[PDB]
Amino acid sequence: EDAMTVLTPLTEKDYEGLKRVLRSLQAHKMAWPFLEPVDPNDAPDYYGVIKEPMDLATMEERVQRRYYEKLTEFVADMTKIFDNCRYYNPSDSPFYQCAEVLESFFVQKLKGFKASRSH
Ligand SMILES: CCNC(=O)N1CCN(C(C)=O)CC1
Repeated sequence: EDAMTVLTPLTEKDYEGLKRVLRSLQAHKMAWPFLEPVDPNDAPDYYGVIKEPMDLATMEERVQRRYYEKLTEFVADMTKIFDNCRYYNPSDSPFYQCAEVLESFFVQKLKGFKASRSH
């Protein structure tokens, strides 16, 4: 991550772009496992092995409250969604697959966002 990712405070116009990124991932056909927090009745050990859970609804709450001060911090929470999934699930599970797909989409949208920031 370069000069501007780490450093640059997020402005109000930057926040309009982060909302748009987040809604694109929420609309993706492969987002379904990540839309809301993991239900412990589906995976009763999940919260004993994943130390820092994340999901897209918590990220939306944080975006609305202006939680994030730098782009790096938003990227960090998104990345955790995907890393948590690939650590918990085996490499041949549909959940692991979805993480693969959705992370590649995220990177495409994040590059779009960075390009838009300064011009
Ligand atoms: C839908 C229920 N199926 C499950 O076994 N899981 C596994 C853990 N998980 C994620 C997102 O990592 C979702 C819940």
